[PDB]
Amino acid sequence: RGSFVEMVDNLRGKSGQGYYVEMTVGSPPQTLNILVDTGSSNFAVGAAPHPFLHRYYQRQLSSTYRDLRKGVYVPYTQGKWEGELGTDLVSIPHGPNVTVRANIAAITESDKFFINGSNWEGILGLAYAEIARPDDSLEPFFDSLVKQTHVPNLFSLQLCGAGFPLNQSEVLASVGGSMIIGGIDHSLYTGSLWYTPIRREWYYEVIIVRVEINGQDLKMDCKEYNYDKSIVDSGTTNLRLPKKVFEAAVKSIKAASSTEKFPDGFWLGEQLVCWQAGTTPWNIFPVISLYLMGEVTNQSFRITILPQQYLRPVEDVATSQDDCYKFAISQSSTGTVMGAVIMEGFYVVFDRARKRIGFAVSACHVHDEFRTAAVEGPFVTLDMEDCGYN
Ligand SMILES: NC1=N[C@]23CC[C@H](NC(=O)c4cccc(Cl)c4)C[C@]2(COC3)CS1
Repeated sequence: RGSFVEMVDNLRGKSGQGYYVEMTVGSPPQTLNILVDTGSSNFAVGAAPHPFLHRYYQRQLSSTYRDLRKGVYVPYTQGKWEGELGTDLVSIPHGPNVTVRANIAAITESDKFFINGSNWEGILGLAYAEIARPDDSLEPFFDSLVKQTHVPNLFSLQLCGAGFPLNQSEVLASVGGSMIIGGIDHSLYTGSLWYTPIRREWYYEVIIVRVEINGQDLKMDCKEYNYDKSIVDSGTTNLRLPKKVFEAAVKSIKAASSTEKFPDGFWLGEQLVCWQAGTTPWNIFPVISLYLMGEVTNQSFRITILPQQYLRPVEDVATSQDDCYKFAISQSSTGTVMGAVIMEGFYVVFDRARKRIGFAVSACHVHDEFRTAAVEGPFVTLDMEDCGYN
């Protein structure tokens, strides 16, 4: 049974632009669409006009606005946002029937943060205080929610990729998945949930202990897979891999798919590839299995993803009925990132109460008649703590 009907189907969006949930801030409530981001820890919202914002938080119109008189500045490689800290009353309409007082970073300045046509106006950083800006004293939203209400200390995400391009109108009309706040809805997955420990509460950090490409062991020292960390991050599009792991994986994926040659720009994640309508040769691309540390000593399990996850549907550069995709695995210098395209294969349970992440096959994962995504175990795996980087 699915016991959280109120929250089922409360997300919209897609891997390329982000998945978002409706929220309200202030009194009277101001509605905003908010990116669900398990890879950061600030609740931050557009609070001033911007060419790509249809709306923003107007603090002067909220009677419950409190000014913390403190700035916050978040630079990343792509750009930056700067804002002003305060608190206000916050609700999630398609969420628990509660209102909480939470920290809000009112974004007043930004560079390449807001995206034309994303339909979101802010970000909900769902990770832990250690990585909150400006410092760990700024309580994240979910911590406030748990402290102030009886909502259990757990949330779960089903991100639903369509398997094909969605135009502006279609993405607004389409269900993009579910964020279940405070529980696990059994309608959103098939088979069993398998849990991996949260290694440390900052990012949602996990430990990968083995990688296979079509059953073939990538055969790297498992420390390489988690160098310098491995995280689950709904606010990143791609599966990102440490440089050396990326190089090994791409070599192996190229070898498995070698009946067709793709240009270097494709493997660099820059250039799309297209096939005649309906003829995408899924079967020539390999499955990718990531083995994760289990909860039991010396036990692991695996999650298996299809090319229908790691090839991201995109519309053609020019007018055609071709089916086109970008390669959604890319290189990282900050560790492995299990981004939205991986998360689309699975129902992911962020069990903060029990310091563990659950994976099950998603009821909305894209597949074909011959292969499905999988979550399978157990496997006997020795010395898994050695796979963690220090
Ligand atoms: N986890 C992350 N959080 C941040 C906030 C979210 C931001 N992501 C996006 O704009 C975005 C765009 C398209 C698709 C998707 Cl899925 C996400 C990237 C960063 C920037 O700052 C924190 C870094 S990485």
